[PDB]
Amino acid sequence: PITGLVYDQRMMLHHNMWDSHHPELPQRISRIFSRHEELRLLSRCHRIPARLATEEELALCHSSKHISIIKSSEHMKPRDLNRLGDEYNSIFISNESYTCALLAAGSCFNSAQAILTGQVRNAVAIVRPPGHHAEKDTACGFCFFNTAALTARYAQSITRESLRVLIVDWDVHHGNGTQHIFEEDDSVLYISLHRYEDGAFFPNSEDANYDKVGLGKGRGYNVNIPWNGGKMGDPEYMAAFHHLVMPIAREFAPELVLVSAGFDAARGDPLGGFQVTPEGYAHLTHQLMSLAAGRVLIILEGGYNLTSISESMSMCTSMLLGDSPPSLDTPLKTSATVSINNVLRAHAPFWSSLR
Ligand SMILES: O=C(NO)c1ccc(CN(Cc2cccnc2)S(=O)(=O)c2cc(F)c(F)c(F)c2F)cc1
Ligand SMILES: [K+]
Ligand SMILES: [K+]
Ligand SMILES: [K+]
Ligand SMILES: [Zn+2]
Repeated sequence: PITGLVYDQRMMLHHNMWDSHHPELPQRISRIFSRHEELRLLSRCHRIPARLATEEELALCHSSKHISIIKSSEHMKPRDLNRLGDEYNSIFISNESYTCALLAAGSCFNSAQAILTGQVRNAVAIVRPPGHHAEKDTACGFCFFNTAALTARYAQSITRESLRVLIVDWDVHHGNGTQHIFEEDDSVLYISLHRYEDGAFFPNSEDANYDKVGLGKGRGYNVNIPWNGGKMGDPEYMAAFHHLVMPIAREFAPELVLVSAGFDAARGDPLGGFQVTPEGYAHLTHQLMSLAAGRVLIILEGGYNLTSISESMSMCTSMLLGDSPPSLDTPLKTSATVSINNVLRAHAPFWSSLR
């Protein structure tokens, strides 16, 4: 039983020309990689090569205009990179950004292919820039192309069009691009846990509330678990997994699980304000490994405390490799119970496991 790992230092080339201390740092991925070496997890994994996504693959989720504009940034002068970046919500661009975005997606395509051909049981993708804020038509929030959404469509393209893909997004932010891309789709179940604060937390949209359940044939296939008024941590994420994430996922019966694995809900993150521990992330991984015959791909999204994300993602890989889950600790916060109950009332009509 093999675990795959994809990492390519070329993804470090994407950088902020004017602010070498911008939190979406090149060393985010090299630090996670280094911690895998230190814990001697790297030699336990099979290395899956990176590759470039093709423009035809990008078109599975993105418009030709959006592809064309990001592609043109490779040849832009600094003044134009600044002006283009400023046209988006929270985006910086360098001449290498397009290439790195292509490498992040292609890395995940190769990992999903390795899983779906039975070459590996599961895999981890240490990639940047992130993806889940990227929309069909636009970049957003450090994301150029929606790597997890593209990977789900790539998976369907090499298997069957209706392959059931579950995307669990535990990044502290709502994946607005992933929700929108699949909102009318019953073949891709999107479940997000996120800090919400009644729409005030980035990305600042009420699209992230629990009452957005999907559209058309996708009604019931979009599950938003929004947190309000609390520094959430392990007890709250475990409760959400017990009452919502796992009963829904088991009923959906996915054939592949992608994790939009941002680590900005971790203790110590400068932006998320939450306190999920590396042991917490290990237990979330271990639970998801019970789905889809173990076919799980963990895709790095956000997370900006270099030490926290390195320890947190390494613990997820340890679980993928079959290691025993570590001990967990602290009472559950009642505001989390309020959120969980709101999602139960919104989704029990669609999911008999919640009744
Ligand atoms: O992908 C992400 N996470 O993983 C992610 C995506 C976007 C950002 C951008 N931020 C907003 C933010 C703030 C608080 C909590 N969350 C996110 S920002 O950096 O703070 C920022 C603040 C500004 F006031 C501003 F003008 C910016 F241009 C800007 F970028 C962060 C992370
Ligand atoms: K999320
Ligand atoms: K929406
Ligand atoms: K959906
Ligand atoms: Zn995030």
